[PDB]
Amino acid sequence: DLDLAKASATDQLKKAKAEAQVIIEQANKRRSQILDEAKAEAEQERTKIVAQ
Amino acid sequence: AQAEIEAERKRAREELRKQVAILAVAGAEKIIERSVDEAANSDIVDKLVAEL
Repeated sequence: DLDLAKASATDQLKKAKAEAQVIIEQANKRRSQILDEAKAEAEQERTKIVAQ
Repeated sequence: AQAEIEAERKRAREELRKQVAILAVAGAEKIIERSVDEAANSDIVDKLVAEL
């Protein structure tokens, strides 16, 4: 009974740790999209102003 | 974008300054050529020899 319980702990911890990494990957994907879209919107304002 | 616009405006004024000054002295040369006088020429000479 004791041996099975200790192995079940290590499964649960390791699985949560891995899920945290894909959670973080998706925030980086959002960040890299949001900042790239900021640059690509800002340039289309600057060019519009200076062409004016 | 606003820094870029003001800087080009400042350049345009200094350009316009370059334009007039050249054609102004090139005109003022012609005022000599059509308004020089031998008494005024002698006035230049007699002034500078008195302060050489």
